[PDB]
Amino acid sequence: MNIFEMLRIDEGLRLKIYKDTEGYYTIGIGHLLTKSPSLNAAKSELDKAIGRNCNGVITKDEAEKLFNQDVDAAVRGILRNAKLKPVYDSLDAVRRCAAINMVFQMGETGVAGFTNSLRMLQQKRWDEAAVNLAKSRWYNQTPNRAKRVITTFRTGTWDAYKNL
Repeated sequence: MNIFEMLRIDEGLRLKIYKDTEGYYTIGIGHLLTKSPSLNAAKSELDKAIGRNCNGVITKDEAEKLFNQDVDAAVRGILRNAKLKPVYDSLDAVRRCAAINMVFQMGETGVAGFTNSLRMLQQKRWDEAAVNLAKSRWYNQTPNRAKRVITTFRTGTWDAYKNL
């Protein structure tokens, strides 16, 4: 397992515009297009992102390219953020994937707000971090995915993704 396989499991792959768990227009492997309720706005963002007139549909190669861009952006968001970078740098490789997953789902600013969880992660207090991470809208709204990401932080293993 690696971060691409992990997020591919958590986000799926859809080649036509869909709504994500929050009702926002999305495509591919969890690529958010817009929070606007307008499908036309989402189609415009799609064409801008892909560089052609897509009419709401993309290829698997195009989805994978967006996904590469989005993972890269999540990692860069972590490295540029003064709250996130030291915690990330402190982690092992498996737990770094859990961090990237959170930033991919909720964005850099959102994750940087998890102040107490971040401290517990930096201190390697894994069970405490796991309990704190679950005290969140994130966990309550997407509990199966949050449970997988939290188990990954708790254990430093891929056990939550191995059954799938």
